[PDB]
Amino acid sequence: GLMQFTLPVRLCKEIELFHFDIGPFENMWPGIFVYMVHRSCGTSCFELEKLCRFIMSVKKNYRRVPYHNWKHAVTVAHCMYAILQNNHTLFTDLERKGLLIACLCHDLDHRGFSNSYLQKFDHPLAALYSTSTMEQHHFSQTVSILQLEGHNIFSTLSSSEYEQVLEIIRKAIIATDLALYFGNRKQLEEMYQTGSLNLNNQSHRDRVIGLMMTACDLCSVTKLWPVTKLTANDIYAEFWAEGDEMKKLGIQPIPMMDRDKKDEVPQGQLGFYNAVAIPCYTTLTQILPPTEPLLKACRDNLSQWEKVIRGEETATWI
Ligand SMILES: O=C(Nc1nc(CN2CCCCC2)cs1)c1nc(C2CC2)cnc1Nc1cncnc1
Ligand SMILES: [Mg+2]
Ligand SMILES: [Zn+2]
Repeated sequence: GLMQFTLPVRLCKEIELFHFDIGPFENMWPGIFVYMVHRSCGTSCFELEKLCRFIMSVKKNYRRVPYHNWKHAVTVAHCMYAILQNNHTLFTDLERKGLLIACLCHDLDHRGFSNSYLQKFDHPLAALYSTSTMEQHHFSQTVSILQLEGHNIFSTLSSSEYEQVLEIIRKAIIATDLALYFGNRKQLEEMYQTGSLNLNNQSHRDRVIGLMMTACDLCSVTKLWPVTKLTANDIYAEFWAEGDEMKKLGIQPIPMMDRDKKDEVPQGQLGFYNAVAIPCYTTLTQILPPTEPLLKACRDNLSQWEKVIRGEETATWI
């Protein structure tokens, strides 16, 4: 009850910053998460013993893939921590509880393959869930772990608070399907500019939490350049394996996924920053001004990719 998590000084200070990298010591990531829950939520939010058991079953259900792994889960949860700590008074008690858990669980049992690949493969999950295929699976795995004996971290909530928090987690996890992000951001753009955006309107809060989930999910493009560049390598290791799997189904993959087209990566990163990431952090920053550092860091990384194209610097891995 009086048992705080404390980090070394460098981490205690840098964990507050948006561009924090959780480091290469896997055994420290659970304590980093619990530190963030304790400071974001309270030391009373969860029973420590149940939270620790929950965290360790979540870790076990992330696979050893290059990018959609346990390190990504914790990284996405940290970006949510930093957004919540910079916007203290905007979010409900149930939202603080739900959203860190949503981020930790948002890619549970990811196999390193896109929704597209599962549908072309004719995977059974593509018959069970016709849209947002992996994201419905991630939510389903979250509910499974929550129902394991001793894993119910929400056990002290009323029946209606429990339904509400699981509904926050379901929408937050579904929102990480980037297919849904484009229309969500367009609507948030119109709402903000015509001045109809209303944080008391539940359907408005839902849209804003969705955009927060996209922002946290993509946050590897908001790190210092050496982190972003080395993380780009991991996500392309997945993209290229999926492309290989498309060639095995007799389908030419898109270039992003074609390892014979490594030369096209710098230009593909430009399209990704201009079409997805910069617009995401731009609209986030309009709704939640204290999240501006994410936009600034994203613009810094677009500028490094522009330098890569002008040959003023390299990748190696390209
Ligand atoms: O590059 C990415 N996606 C990419 N998408 C393309 C294709 N492009 C998209 C925009 C419009 C034109 C077509 C190229 S790279 C990417 N995607 C995700 C999620 C959407 C799956 C997460 N992180 C990504 N990159 C990254 C870079 N550096 C560090 N960490 C992550
Ligand atoms: Mg995902
Ligand atoms: Zn993710």
